[PDB]
Amino acid sequence: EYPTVSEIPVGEVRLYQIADGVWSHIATQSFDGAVYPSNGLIVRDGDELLLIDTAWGAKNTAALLAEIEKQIGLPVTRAVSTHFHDDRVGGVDVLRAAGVATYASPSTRRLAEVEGNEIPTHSLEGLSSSGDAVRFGPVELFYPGAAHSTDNLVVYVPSASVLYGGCAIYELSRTSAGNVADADLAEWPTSIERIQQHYPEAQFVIPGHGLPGGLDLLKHTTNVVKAHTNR
Ligand SMILES: [O][B]1([O])O[C]([C][N]S(=O)(=O)N2[C][C][C][C]2)C2=[C][C]=[C][C]=C21
Ligand SMILES: [Cl-]
Ligand SMILES: [Cl-]
Ligand SMILES: [Cl-]
Ligand code: NA
Ligand SMILES: [Zn+2]
Ligand SMILES: [Zn+2]
Ligand SMILES: [Zn+2]
Repeated sequence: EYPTVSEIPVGEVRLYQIADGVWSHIATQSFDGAVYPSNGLIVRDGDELLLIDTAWGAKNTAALLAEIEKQIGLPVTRAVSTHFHDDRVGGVDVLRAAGVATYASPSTRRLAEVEGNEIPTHSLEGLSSSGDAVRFGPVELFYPGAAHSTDNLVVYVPSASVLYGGCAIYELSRTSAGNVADADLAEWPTSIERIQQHYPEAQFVIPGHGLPGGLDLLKHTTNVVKAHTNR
């Protein structure tokens, strides 16, 4: 029942409950002449919510906050953006205006500034070196090394064994890489192996775009990234 790109109008947001207190959010956006779905995460944090990633733009992120209030009814108090691209930080200003404390690593904040993207307010400490992990409310944040971007973080939810890979992990339906202008293609397989070694118990793996699956999504992503390298 996970919603697909054809099932979400651009401008609307859907939520999918993965486990007790854990949801993904799904939005869509027009880019380069196609329409893409995009995922983020919502994790219950006591009587508050932690948001992982915007819904890819101001309009979608306003719709995200509305759908969260409608369907969950707890306040989003903190948000973490997992890298500097617009599907992760586009909408940070909407979050900020709604009273959400927005966070990213120092590397993400700097890259967003260089790129011209919205800049989360707070800086996460302890994520500057490959293999670093820190606990941030009900999730563990992990920097696996450069992959889809040099700053990409992944997010693990220990209570539910949910691994949110963000854009470093591809859905199975995606068999080609795409625009890897900001990617470190050469390091990406090693960074995926580091995720595999640090979170081998993950039961549910959420890619940045598209359908969730199991840990197979990690090997799939390596296969796709290597195939692109060889073109
Ligand atoms: O997913 B991103 O974080 O990564 C980059 C490059 N990905 S892309 O191949 O251009 N693409 C495929 C999925 C949607 C865009 C990006 C650019 C613009 C908006 C968002 C993103
Ligand atoms: Cl704040
Ligand atoms: Cl704060
Ligand atoms: Cl992508
Ligand atoms: Na990519
Ligand atoms: Zn990206
Ligand atoms: Zn603050
Ligand atoms: Zn993305």
